[PDB]
Amino acid sequence: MKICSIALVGKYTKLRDCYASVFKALEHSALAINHKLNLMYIDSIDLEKITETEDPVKFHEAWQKLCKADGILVPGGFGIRGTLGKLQAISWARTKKIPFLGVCLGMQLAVIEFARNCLNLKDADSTEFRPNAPVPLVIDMPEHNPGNLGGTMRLGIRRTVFKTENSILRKLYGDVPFIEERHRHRFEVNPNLIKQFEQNDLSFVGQDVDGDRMEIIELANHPYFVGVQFHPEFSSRPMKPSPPYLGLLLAATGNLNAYLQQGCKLS
Repeated sequence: MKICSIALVGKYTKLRDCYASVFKALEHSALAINHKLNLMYIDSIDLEKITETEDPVKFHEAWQKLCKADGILVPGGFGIRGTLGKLQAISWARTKKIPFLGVCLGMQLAVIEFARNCLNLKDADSTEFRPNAPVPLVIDMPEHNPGNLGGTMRLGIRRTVFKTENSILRKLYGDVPFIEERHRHRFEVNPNLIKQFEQNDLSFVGQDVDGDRMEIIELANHPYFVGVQFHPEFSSRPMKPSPPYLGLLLAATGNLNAYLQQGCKLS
């Protein structure tokens, strides 16, 4: 088979049990388009300047892996650790037009990266690990559901509704007006800052049922640059690969338009 190389920019330099569902979703997608998956694991701190100084061999190893990648994935995340590295990975994929998928934290970092470098909102940040942030672009937004005391994390299966008929993800999900996926997050794009994005290339193409939380992003003028707040891994299966992962492997291999034109068989 032809090989597809995908960089997973995360916490470790090898397969850990926290990425098992993620690996399985990529493999379903790979098999479904008759490619062998070569998943390169990159510890995101290695891509940072600090590592160039203290361990340049690791630094150049990380960047070589990132630069040979046909597709780049920033999955759901742990903490403040290696955030700058992930932003650099995202910057690379954006500017070099490499197929990109950001999941939960990876969507949020993608929003922040676009804000800093394409909207010139230089200090745009998440309040999660700096609550006194000047531009609070990503913020703590609990649900307040019936039968509970106080706010809670957005958890379990939820409906995401498409805001437009011109979304590549909508196509890949089989042209339905909404989807149901699993959530585990409390930080959201700040609604006070959404107006800033309207004349620019990053669009919010999916939202929760109430319309307060932006859940899917897509970058125009790029072959495939996608972020989702939910974890699409958890609904992937061999005969129905998770569309966002399928779209990444399709785009990484140069086969996306062909799949659209054959009628999205695997949706």
